[PDB]
Amino acid sequence: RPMFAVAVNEFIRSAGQDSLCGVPDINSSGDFMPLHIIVKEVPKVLPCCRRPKIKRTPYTLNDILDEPCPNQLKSSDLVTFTEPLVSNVKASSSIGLQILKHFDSGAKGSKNFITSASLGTVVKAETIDITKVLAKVRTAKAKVENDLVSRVMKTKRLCLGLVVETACVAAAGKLTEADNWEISGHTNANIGEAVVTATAELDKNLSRKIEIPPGTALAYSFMDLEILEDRSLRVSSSAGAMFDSGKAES
Amino acid sequence: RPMFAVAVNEFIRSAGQDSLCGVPDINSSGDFMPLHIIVKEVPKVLPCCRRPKIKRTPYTLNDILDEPCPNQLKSSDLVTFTEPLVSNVKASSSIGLQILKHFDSGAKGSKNFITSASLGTVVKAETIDITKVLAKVRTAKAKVENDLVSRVMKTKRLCLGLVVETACVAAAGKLTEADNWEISGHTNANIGEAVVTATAELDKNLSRKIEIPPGTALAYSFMDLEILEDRSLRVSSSAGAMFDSGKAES
Amino acid sequence: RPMFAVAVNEFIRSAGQDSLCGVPDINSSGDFMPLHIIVKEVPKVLPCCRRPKIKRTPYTLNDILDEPCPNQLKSSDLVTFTEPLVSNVKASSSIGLQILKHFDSGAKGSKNFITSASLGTVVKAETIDITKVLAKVRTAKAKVENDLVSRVMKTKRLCLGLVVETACVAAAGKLTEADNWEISGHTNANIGEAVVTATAELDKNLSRKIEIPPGTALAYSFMDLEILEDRSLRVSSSAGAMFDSGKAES
Amino acid sequence: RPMFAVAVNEFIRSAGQDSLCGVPDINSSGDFMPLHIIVKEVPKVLPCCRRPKIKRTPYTLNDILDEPCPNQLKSSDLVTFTEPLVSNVKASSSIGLQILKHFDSGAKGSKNFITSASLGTVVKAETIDITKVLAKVRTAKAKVENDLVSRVMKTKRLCLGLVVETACVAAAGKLTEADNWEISGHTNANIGEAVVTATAELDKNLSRKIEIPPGTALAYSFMDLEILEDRSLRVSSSAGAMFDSGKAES
Amino acid sequence: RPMFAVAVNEFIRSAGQDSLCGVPDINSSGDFMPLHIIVKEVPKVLPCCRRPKIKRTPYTLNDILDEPCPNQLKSSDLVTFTEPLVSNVKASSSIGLQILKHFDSGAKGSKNFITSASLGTVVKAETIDITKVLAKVRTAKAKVENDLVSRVMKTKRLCLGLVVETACVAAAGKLTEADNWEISGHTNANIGEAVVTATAELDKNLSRKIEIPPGTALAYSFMDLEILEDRSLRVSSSAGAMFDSGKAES
Repeated sequence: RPMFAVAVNEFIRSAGQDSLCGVPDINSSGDFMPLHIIVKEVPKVLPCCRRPKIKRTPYTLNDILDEPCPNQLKSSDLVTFTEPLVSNVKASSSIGLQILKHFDSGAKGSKNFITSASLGTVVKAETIDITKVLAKVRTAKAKVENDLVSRVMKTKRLCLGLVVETACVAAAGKLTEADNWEISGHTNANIGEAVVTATAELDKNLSRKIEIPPGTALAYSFMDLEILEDRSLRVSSSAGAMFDSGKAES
Repeated sequence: RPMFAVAVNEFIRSAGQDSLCGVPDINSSGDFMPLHIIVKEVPKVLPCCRRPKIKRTPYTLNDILDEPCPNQLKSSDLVTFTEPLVSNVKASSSIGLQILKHFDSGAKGSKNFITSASLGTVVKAETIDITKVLAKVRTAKAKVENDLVSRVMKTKRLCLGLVVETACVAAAGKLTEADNWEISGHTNANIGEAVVTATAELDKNLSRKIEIPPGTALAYSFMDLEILEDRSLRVSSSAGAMFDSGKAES
Repeated sequence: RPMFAVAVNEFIRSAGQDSLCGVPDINSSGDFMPLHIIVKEVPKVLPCCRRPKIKRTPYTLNDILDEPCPNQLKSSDLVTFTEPLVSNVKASSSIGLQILKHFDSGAKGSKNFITSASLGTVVKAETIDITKVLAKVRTAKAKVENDLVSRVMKTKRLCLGLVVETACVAAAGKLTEADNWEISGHTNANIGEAVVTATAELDKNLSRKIEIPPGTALAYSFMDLEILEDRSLRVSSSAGAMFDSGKAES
Repeated sequence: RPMFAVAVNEFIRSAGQDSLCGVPDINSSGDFMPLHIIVKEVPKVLPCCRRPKIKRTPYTLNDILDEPCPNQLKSSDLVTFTEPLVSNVKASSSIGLQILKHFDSGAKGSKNFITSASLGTVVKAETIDITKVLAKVRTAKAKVENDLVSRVMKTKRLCLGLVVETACVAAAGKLTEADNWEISGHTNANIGEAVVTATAELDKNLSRKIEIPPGTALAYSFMDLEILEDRSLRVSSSAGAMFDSGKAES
Repeated sequence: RPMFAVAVNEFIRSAGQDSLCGVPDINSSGDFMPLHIIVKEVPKVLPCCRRPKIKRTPYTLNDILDEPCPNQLKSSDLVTFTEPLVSNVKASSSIGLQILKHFDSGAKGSKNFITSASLGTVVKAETIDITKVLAKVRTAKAKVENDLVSRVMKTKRLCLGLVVETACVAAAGKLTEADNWEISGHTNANIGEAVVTATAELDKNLSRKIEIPPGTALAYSFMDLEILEDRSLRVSSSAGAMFDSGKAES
């Protein structure tokens, strides 16, 4: 592949290659704004070799917590792509096989792929003060009525994560892709009593152009949490990171 | 007046003539953003005939309260002045007095006053959800350490008010004023043994042009509060208004 | 006035002269959307001769009620002003007084006033089903915590009203006003030993042009309510009207 | 006025002068569709000389009745105004009064009023079968929970009416009005020691143009009802009319 | 008025001056189709000098009767207006009064009235066989549930009538009216110490053009009925007429 995923990967590579998680799709981009709860699932096969699985939830911190916390936000510029990211790929190949005067095959193929992404300006949105939010979380108990919290508490693989910063496009972003590929093949099987001559030509052309609106989220970072025996919540730091990017322990 | 005060009065008359309080000055405009505490003082002479006195304080709701409340905000367009407000005043007068052939005075005056105000677009900023803030306030106690709360509790004239909505200019606003006035007087006192001939001319020209930056507050509305015997706070409604504009009871 | 008030009066006269209440100001226009609680105060002097006083409150039906009710809305076209409402007033007068050869005064005045209002298309927004809302209200109790309800219950003048329909501009509305007036006066007092000749000329020019954004409310209608001894709420109909326009009983 | 009222009166005079009730305003036009409950109030002063008062209610027959009734409708053409109704009024007068050589007054006035109404095609909408609706009403009991029914039952002046047919514009209707009037007066009071010369000129110009959308109701007819001791409902006919136009008994 | 009433009177005079009743209005024209029940009320003051009052009802013969009757209809041409009925009236008058050299009044008036009615072709619709309908009516009992029948039975003034033939326009009918009238008056009252000169001119112009659709009823004839002690119905003939035109007995 999707153009949105390709553009997200390009952005995350160019800026914030570490401590940043890509957004799965445009539809679910809006669920990864700051102060949102997400669920993390361990690979269960190769935890140190495979990145975990991130699931969005329709909850905020104030909803998940019995005691509310301040939720004011602020935004500031992060990076600016002055010119569109342009990519061109052009391949062409030909194969010719001959077996005596009995077999003669000639194949050829070509492909032309063009991509352009214009992200404009990308800003970052985050809580005005994170220390106060963390303090209130640590001193606040989760909602007893909520079922998700209980599920995560009883299960061992599931973990909770609070999103703390999000990268969003300030203006409309344009994504354009063009594809043109062609195959031409020919086969000649000559035998003493049989002659076969086959030929096949085809070519496909595609073009997709979309425009994401302002405010679409691109990437995010989150901090882990831990449910106590009671509804109380605590913050957890793997080697003091306090910033999880959904990376394998390794 | 001051050009800022004149423009504030013009804006408040054109839009929101009721339930809106003008901003005293540009410097103190920034202290009347939403979720700010202000102090109201009764006239003490003609409370029903004179509007009360409003004093700004360097406190927010979360600071004044022991228990924090959600503080997220949102803004939306309110009004748009497509063309500048232009005002012209032009006065000219002349006086001539004669007493026989003994007194002869001739005076004249003129004045030209021009004003132009370009406010562009005005937006309104307010809490995303006011019901939650009100509930938390009612269930939350004020800061025991704070001295202002204790002062207001012990005094009877002082009242507390929480600012809930503010009108701010989206872009830079331009205020221009030009003044040109002139006085010319002449006096002739003729007496049998004395002749006095006096003349005086003067003229003053002034021009002031300023530009307020984006985000400057113009007007606000607030809701009253009441300190219980304890640090607890309650909301008070005069005839169920719940929106005080600093108006006399009448 | 105010241009907004003049335009609201013009609209309410042209369409919906009955069962419709004007909006006090642009700032408070947004508080009169459907399913909003308002407070009505009786004149207390001439209740049958004076229209009551309407106060806005920051509450919705679901907030004021312990038991929530459906709140979905729908909108449909109401009226369309194809061309701007244009008004012109032009007055000019002159006065001349003479008393023998001792007094001679000549005064003159002129005024030119132009108004233009372009409201575009006006739509009406209202609950999809009002019968369900009414049933749930009648079977639902108010919020015990809420102070406004208790105030209205204990007081006899105050009444509660639920807003059920609102008229809003679909697109931006333009209001333009121009004023030009002039006064020229002259006085001549001739006496045997005194001659006084005074003259005064002045003229004022004003122009105000504003643009209200789409969605601004213009007028509304509401239904009365009654607090039982308990938190229960009931609907009240004066002669079966069930649609109060803030009119005197007469 | 109002242009809508004038157009409604013109339509009701041209077609259906009997057994038809005008619509009070555009806003409340939508509440007089077929199968709607309305309340009728007697004059209480001169019942046989004054037409009663009609109040709209937010209820349908199925809502007001415990047992539902069929509610399907059908529409058919009623009348077609091929050309706009055009009206012109032009008045001009002058007065001259003279008393010897001591008083001399000259006044003059003029007025030009133009109206144009284009209603296009008017259709009539009514229940497909009214006999079935009447039978079910007679055999069905009203809603015990409903308060309006109880109010009408206990009161003697109030009566219930079911709307059975409505006239609505098929397409958009255009209403245009232009007014231009002028007054010019002059007064001359000549006395032996006093001369007064006053003059006053003014002129007002107005123009209002609106367009009602398709489906707007213009007029309606209704049938009376009667609440039994129980919730049962019955139909009532004054001299067997069964079609009430809100007319005095006379 | 009304043009429809004028056209109905013109048609009924030109054709079927006897045994035909005009239709009150376009809206109620559709209720006078064949096999419809109507109510007749006696004058109660001068029954032999005043024509009775006819009231429409929303009932058919099969609905009013417990036992159904055949109801098939048929239509055939009645009359054809090849050219529009055109009427012109033009009046003009002037009055001049003089009393010595003290009073002088001159008044004048004019009026021009034009009418055009194009009814096209008029057809007549009636039951295919009336003898069978009459026989079944005589042998059939009315609906006990129906209230109208009981009312007419208990009252002595009310009578029932079954409509048996109706005149309807085959195609669209066009009605046009133009009015132009003018008044000009002048008054001069000359007295030894007073002179009064008044003048007043006015003129009104109106034009109304409508088009009734095909199928609109114009006139009808009906036969009287009589409720027995039981629900049984009988036919009644005043001097064997069996065709009542709503005429006084005389």
